[PDB]
Amino acid sequence: HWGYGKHNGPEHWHKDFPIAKGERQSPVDIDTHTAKYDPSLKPLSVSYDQATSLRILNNGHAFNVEFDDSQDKAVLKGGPLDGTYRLIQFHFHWGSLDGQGSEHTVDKKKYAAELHLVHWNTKYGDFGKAVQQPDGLAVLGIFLKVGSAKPGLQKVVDVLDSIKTKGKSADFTNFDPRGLLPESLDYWTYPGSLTTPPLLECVTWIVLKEPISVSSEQVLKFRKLNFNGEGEPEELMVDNWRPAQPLKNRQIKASFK
Ligand SMILES: NC(=O)[C@@H](CCC(=O)O)NC(=O)c1cccc(NCCOCCNC(=O)c2ccc(S(N)(=O)=O)cc2)c1C(=O)O
Ligand SMILES: [Zn+2]
Repeated sequence: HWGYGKHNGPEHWHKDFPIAKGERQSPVDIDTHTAKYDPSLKPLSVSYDQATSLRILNNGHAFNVEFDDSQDKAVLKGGPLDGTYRLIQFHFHWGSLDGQGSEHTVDKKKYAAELHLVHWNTKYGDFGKAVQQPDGLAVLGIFLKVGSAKPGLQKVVDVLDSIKTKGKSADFTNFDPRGLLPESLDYWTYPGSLTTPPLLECVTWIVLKEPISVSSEQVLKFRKLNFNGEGEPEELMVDNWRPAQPLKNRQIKASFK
């Protein structure tokens, strides 16, 4: 099945998911000079005060922290969004080295990792129906650079040795995703897709300009995870990022002058 290796990685995905060559694929390079400030964007609102994490899971491609999305608790609204989008999970993409790992790039610059907070449009009732819609999802993307430690990440790092291999999951309650956000909510936005199969074109991307800093030790712990399941040959979970895809007929808007 699909992955990030030579024989099943991004260059192969189109054979099983032809939308991989579609008109609104993600990620993209964000050319900051060609992005245009949009005064029509409303203030972005990230309201995570009532967020309720449930579990953390190694799915063979990344690890997901999943949330209870059965009520309006952790919502994203404003900015480019119409209505309310509810947080369902977050995960990261990262590299084998600090010089790569992000999916989006900024003037071709790659960050060491990228955090994706995944939300679904509440007008569609749940995530499964939302992924049948062109405005079903909103993903808030946050770049990670290696520097000072991010205290709010440490609870995630500390649990990773319990989910080393594909299929392992662990209870993960009371995690506050607000500890993963940078100071500024300045962002770029554009219409795109999931960055992993099935690559569905449902996403309003909101990519924050300001990276968060994590320590080398924190990202090294991400790199100890495994793509493989228990009892299979060990393949370190690294470089689980899709490269930038063609912008085609899209414009990137900036929330800031
Ligand atoms: N062999 C099959 O059956 C194919 C046929 C080919 C096709 O027609 O597609 N069909 C699917 O595979 C499929 C089709 C439609 C819906 C599906 N399930 C729900 C959508 O997938 C949810 C899992 N992913 C995420 O939630 C996610 C991914 C990336 C990001 S990110 N990095 O962008 O933030 C954020 C969230 C699936 C599926 O079973 O997967
Ligand atoms: Zn992602």
